[PDB]
Amino acid sequence: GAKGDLVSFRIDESGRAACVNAVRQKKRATVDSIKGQFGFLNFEVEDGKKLFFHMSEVQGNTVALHPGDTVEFSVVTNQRNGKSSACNVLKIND
Repeated sequence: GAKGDLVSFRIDESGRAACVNAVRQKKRATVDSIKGQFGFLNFEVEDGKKLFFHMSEVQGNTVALHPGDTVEFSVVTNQRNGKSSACNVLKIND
């Protein structure tokens, strides 16, 4: 079976600037809602555009990230559509 073991060497929540999707633009907010494989954070980018993310950007397991929980993400603006998305979603405790 697959063991989802971790290594105490490199994690994103440690402030990984060396690798990142958005230009040092890791934002932190709370999950507003989650729909199937997609989540939304309480971060309105434009006119009330709720920040969306896919469960693939989620921390490890798709069932490990819950709505109403604090998360860390990276807000990358779609230069094509104008909206943004959360990439590299980490579980945050508060």
